[PDB]
Amino acid sequence: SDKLELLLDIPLKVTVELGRTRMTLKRVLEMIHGSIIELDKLTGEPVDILVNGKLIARGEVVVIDENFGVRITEIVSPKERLELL
Repeated sequence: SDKLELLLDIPLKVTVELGRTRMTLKRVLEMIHGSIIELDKLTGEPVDILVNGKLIARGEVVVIDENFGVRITEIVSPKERLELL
């Protein structure tokens, strides 16, 4: 297709994230330079790789020289990949 081109083809937005947490809005307002917030992911376990807010993989952090990288260690198959968009 001439329009499916446009798509199988757009920059998607991949986010790799450390942890999450909830937080009373009060608490969020009190935070200063230097507060230590504690996430809920354990040191040992792999980090989340979500595309368009929807989680599709998990991996370990690497460093490609200058930048953080990620080596994928578990992925969902190319179906729910699509199904999660």
